[PDB]
Amino acid sequence: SKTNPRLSSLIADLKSAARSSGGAVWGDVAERLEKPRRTHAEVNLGRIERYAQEDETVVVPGKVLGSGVLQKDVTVAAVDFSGTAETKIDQVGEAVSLEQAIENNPEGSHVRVIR
Amino acid sequence: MQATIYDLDGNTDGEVDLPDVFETPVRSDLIGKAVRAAQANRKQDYGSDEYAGLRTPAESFGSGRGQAHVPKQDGRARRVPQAVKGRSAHPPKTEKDRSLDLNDKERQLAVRSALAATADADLVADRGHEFDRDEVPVVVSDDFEDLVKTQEVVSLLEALDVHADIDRADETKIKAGQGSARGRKYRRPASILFVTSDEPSTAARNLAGADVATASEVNTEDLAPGGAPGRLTVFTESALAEVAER
Amino acid sequence: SKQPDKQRKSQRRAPLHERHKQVRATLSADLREEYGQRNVRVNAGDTVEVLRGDFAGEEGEVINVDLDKAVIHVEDVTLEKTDGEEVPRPLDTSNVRVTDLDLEDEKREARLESEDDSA
Amino acid sequence: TSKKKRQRGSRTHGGGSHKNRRGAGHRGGRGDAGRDKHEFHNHEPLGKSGFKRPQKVQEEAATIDVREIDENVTLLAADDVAEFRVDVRDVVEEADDADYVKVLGAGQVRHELTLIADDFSEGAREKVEGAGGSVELTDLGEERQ
RNA sequence: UGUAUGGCAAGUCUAACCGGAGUAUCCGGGGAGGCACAGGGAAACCGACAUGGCCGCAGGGCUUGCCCGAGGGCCGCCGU
RNA sequence: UAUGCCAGCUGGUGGAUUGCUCGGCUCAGGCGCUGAUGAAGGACGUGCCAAGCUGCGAUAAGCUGUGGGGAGCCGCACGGAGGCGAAGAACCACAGAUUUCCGAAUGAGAAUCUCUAACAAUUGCUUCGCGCAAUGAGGAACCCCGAGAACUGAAACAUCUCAGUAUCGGGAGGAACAGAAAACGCAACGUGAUGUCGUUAGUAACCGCGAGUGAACGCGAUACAGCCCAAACCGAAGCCCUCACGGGCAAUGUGGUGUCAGGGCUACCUCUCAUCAGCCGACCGUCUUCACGAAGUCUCUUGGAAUAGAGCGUGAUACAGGGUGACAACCCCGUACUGAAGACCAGUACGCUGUGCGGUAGUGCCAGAGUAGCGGGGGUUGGAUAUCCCUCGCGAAUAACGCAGGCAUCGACUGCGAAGGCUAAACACAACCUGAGACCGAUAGUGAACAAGUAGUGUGAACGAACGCUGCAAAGUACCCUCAGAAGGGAGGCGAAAUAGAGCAUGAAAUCAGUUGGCGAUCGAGCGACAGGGCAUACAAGGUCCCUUGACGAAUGA
Ligand SMILES: [Cl-]
Ligand SMILES: [Cl-]
Ligand SMILES: [Cl-]
Ligand SMILES: [Mg+2]
Ligand SMILES: [Mg+2]
Ligand SMILES: [Mg+2]
Ligand SMILES: [Mg+2]
Ligand SMILES: [Mg+2]
Ligand SMILES: [Mg+2]
Ligand SMILES: [Mg+2]
Ligand SMILES: [Mg+2]
Ligand SMILES: [Mg+2]
Ligand SMILES: [Mg+2]
Ligand SMILES: [Mg+2]
Ligand SMILES: [Mg+2]
Ligand code: NA
Ligand code: NA
Ligand code: NA
Ligand code: NA
Ligand code: NA
Ligand code: NA
Ligand code: NA
Ligand code: NA
Ligand code: NA
Ligand code: NA
Ligand code: NA
Ligand code: NA
Ligand code: NA
Ligand code: NA
Ligand code: NA
Ligand code: NA
Ligand code: NA
Ligand code: NA
Ligand SMILES: [Sr+2]
Ligand SMILES: [Sr+2]
Ligand SMILES: [Sr+2]
Ligand SMILES: [Sr+2]
Ligand SMILES: [Sr+2]
Ligand SMILES: [Sr+2]
Ligand SMILES: [Sr+2]
Ligand SMILES: [Sr+2]
Ligand SMILES: [Sr+2]
Ligand SMILES: [Sr+2]
Ligand SMILES: [Sr+2]
Ligand SMILES: [Sr+2]
Ligand SMILES: [Sr+2]
Ligand SMILES: [Sr+2]
Ligand SMILES: [Sr+2]
Ligand SMILES: [Sr+2]
Ligand SMILES: [Sr+2]
Repeated sequence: SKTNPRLSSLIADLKSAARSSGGAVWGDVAERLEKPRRTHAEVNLGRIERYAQEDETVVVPGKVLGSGVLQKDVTVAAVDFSGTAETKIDQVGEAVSLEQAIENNPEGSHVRVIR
Repeated sequence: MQATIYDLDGNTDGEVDLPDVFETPVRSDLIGKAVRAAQANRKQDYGSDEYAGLRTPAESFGSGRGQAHVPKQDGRARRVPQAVKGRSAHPPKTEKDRSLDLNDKERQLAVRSALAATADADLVADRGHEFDRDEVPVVVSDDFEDLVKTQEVVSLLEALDVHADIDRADETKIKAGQGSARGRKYRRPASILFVTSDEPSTAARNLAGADVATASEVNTEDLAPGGAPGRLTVFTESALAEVAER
Repeated sequence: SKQPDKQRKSQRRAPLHERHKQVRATLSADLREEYGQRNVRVNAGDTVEVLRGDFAGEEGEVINVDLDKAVIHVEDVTLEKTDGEEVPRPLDTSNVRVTDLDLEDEKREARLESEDDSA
Repeated sequence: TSKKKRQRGSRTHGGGSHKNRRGAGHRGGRGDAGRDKHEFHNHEPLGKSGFKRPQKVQEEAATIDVREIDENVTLLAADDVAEFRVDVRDVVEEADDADYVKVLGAGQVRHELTLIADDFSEGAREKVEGAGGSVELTDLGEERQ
């Protein structure tokens, strides 16, 4: 069982949205977060640049890291970003927390899951 | 945000910006991990004599006299763990590493998180402290560092409606168990932490349950005694500022 | 030492001259003011008032002071044996207060009056 | 509660028959005993293989792929900005305690680069030149011959 | 060598030790060195896919069977 | 119902349990040699009465001085008799006196005694006389030099491993050892005495190439320090003893010079602040010890006793810890603050005296031999051709020479001068002092909280226990009756309590006496589980249960 109270809440919130609203990703992300940390996503920028597209929120069920180049003007949602990841993302787009994405888009629409 | 400074009389005297660290998300689990480390690291190595119970030429007679094969010397059993006066099978060992490591980033984060927990009146009250106030931590001017009498710090605290916490810690508990026989007969509640900048308040230190510290080295323990976040604290104008880059 | 065993040990094994401090009693208000001291080593001439035992409230002259056992015999503070003979009931000086001093000793009176030292 | 903590009362503590956990026989010998007999399985075969050159006659090169350089050109603002020009020797970490700096050619080169290093692979050149770049071999690099 | 939790992340951690101090705790400093960031070959020596194709789970999209499809699967190709 | 079964009750027995800690265990800081000026250890003595322990030594639990200390005292150990102390005792610090016998044990011998002036024995100096000196033995481990197993591991076993371990011989110090390159060899335009710590690294290397074994250079730190001879050239210019006189040593060389920034010699420039010898001589810090040191012992209630409850009040640079009739910052010792002394740092650092650093040119004047090196045989090591060492044999050069750089030879290149010597600091241990603890808490923890290395066992080497707790205060039980009675018993006295009465807090189980309930001398044995009856039951902590009838009414079902 998780020990971080924040991660614990984030999951509770991801669920509350998946159930209340029509979002099916939030519950999908919640299920992956409840799983062991070793299975969580560690994604560098080179992968977001390859499979993401504009006007489609990138959802990472884990943490985003700073290796590689990101040129696309995309919105990335994650549990956490490395200091460099957040920096590189904001230069050409917008790094957002999962907690924010759930509020702005409780229906979890137009979103691409990346790992 | 902003913190209201108070003169030695208990009246407002302007206000400064509460540093960003006090906005650090409270992480009790990390704070608890840090305090467990600090506490474990000051524990002393111990263990029974490596030769206790082995100082005997005792020997087993073996089969033949209707007795168990237990080593004996002068008719009395010895050495073995099951024998009275025998060795301890698996006793405490001096060689044992009783310390705990903690990544600097993890510990530095616990300090900041603990610092932040100070700026939450509900947390502070949840932790157990007694006081009638809204703004917290209690910010005071640098002239506090020039106080000499403890009795004077009392008046200032009564003026700040924060002295009730000292009445809380003014009750020594006589612990249950043999710790008593080792000099640990008493214990008391942790009250107010006074963070200064130049030197720890000699004037406030004797106050019941009080702990004095300095901005450059105030740690997770004094910030959150026992690993419990949100301690009723009082910073100094300069301490409050110096604590921002920790 | 903060350790209890060592504390008790040093008190129970202190040499004779160090045992003097084990037979000290608090001074009355007038005496504290007169000599600038809170307490003093009870002497066999001093008058004392019992503040704590079953004899609390009683006044009397100190008949004896034992440094070895660190206790004192105060006049009339006694117990009746089975044969009827009244014998002294030793008292801890911390349960007693000095009301009058015996200043026949030039040295004692000197220490009491000097500001830099105590008695 | 841990596994160890639940053992009191089990008698055997998970060892099976109480005749099991005795000495080294239960292990088939001490340490690597029987590595060529009863416990030969999953052991590297017996034998000598090859030779080693003396430690002080061995050369250790500090290497970097073009991909690493190319991906940090903008971030490398503290270096030359020609029509970029970078002396690899100043980029590679642990370049001092190495005999020479070699640029390897893994990945892409999306910029025009002028790289200076002690050595280059065939791939490193082809990629750098084929992207409107050039490769300048150091004086130390004048070993190739 | 696994696993669970936590920190940081193309990096990560300091060791001895040094300064401070509330003096075995603790705050700051210390990256020596380790592991990771390329591999193959006894050695000499050489040196790689920031993605080219197909399938497709979860998820998303649409005008509700049709699209996009991370991960995964099958191939290509690349270094030695 | 006899003998008896089960449970309980009263009282025993026993000593668990709970509480308590004068002892342990472990960590940390400091400090660290003793002895022929007879140690350490042991024996025997020594007190008014004295068996044990402690102390002391025929001046015998002590004698003297100075300082502190203080009205008390005469050790552990609270008795009786007595004595000492204001002529300042006790007690504490420093210094001194005394200090039996054996003991390295030294005049000779001996189970602690004896026989007739003694450094015994071995040495150095020497007035050649024991005249002046040295050695010996001890110490908790640490340290240095030698000798050197086996069980064991390899699933057998021989090389290997255990291990240069255990153990043995010799020896020093407060630390030892090492140490100013015939070094290193990230090969360099580089580093620069030595230990040690971290790392390099389980890397290189070894190995029935099995199991296993296992560095270094370097790097980051700690602490830093560098010098003296032999000889060349001088040639008595010298040293030791003695107050002196005088004696001894010394041409087989004392003394000057000099030591790879080579030096000497010759000729020169300039200069010294290097080095070496010697004088003076700490601050600070640290460990320990000491002085001083704030504030309630106020009310009521309970109690045998307030440190408790409630009420009122105070200090705090002091709310560490202890004591005190129950939980105490303010009753007593202490604690914070400030100050003092001793010890260690250290005869060190700084300062001073003296000396004189250095450079150019010329000069084949000097520069450590069974050595460097080779071979035979062994040990040792990671050392492999390339570790270190022993043994037998052989055996060089002379700086224009020589050694090293992990196979040999020759050449080049780079480094460096062996076969003479000294050297502070940083590091090990824990006897000794002090401090500390998520350690144990009397079958634990030391073998040892107690008479503990005690009692006791063994010819001896050696082996080796168990035993902690009256009470606030001894108030430790007067008087009387009984009795063979200082026993025991009865009655009685003390105390909150004697079921606190002496191995005396608490007082479990096994178990014993008496006794209550149930069963019981015609009856069958895993001792019970589940049902249901008899009999038994003070309160409390459980309050339900029975019968008529009625409602509901599954499967089943007349
Ligand atoms: Cl990735
Ligand atoms: Cl190799
Ligand atoms: Cl070097
Ligand atoms: Mg034991
Ligand atoms: Mg208990
Ligand atoms: Mg006075
Ligand atoms: Mg003799
Ligand atoms: Mg074997
Ligand atoms: Mg084999
Ligand atoms: Mg070996
Ligand atoms: Mg080497
Ligand atoms: Mg000379
Ligand atoms: Mg060997
Ligand atoms: Mg014992
Ligand atoms: Mg009893
Ligand atoms: Na023994
Ligand atoms: Na038996
Ligand atoms: Na340890
Ligand atoms: Na078993
Ligand atoms: Na280097
Ligand atoms: Na590094
Ligand atoms: Na010492
Ligand atoms: Na005696
Ligand atoms: Na003596
Ligand atoms: Na002699
Ligand atoms: Na002679
Ligand atoms: Na075997
Ligand atoms: Na065998
Ligand atoms: Na072998
Ligand atoms: Na008292
Ligand atoms: Na030989
Ligand atoms: Na060399
Ligand atoms: Na006992
Ligand atoms: Sr037999
Ligand atoms: Sr005494
Ligand atoms: Sr006594
Ligand atoms: Sr098992
Ligand atoms: Sr065994
Ligand atoms: Sr085989
Ligand atoms: Sr490095
Ligand atoms: Sr770090
Ligand atoms: Sr793929
Ligand atoms: Sr040096
Ligand atoms: Sr020489
Ligand atoms: Sr060679
Ligand atoms: Sr016992
Ligand atoms: Sr025998
Ligand atoms: Sr009676
Ligand atoms: Sr019958
Ligand atoms: Sr029916």
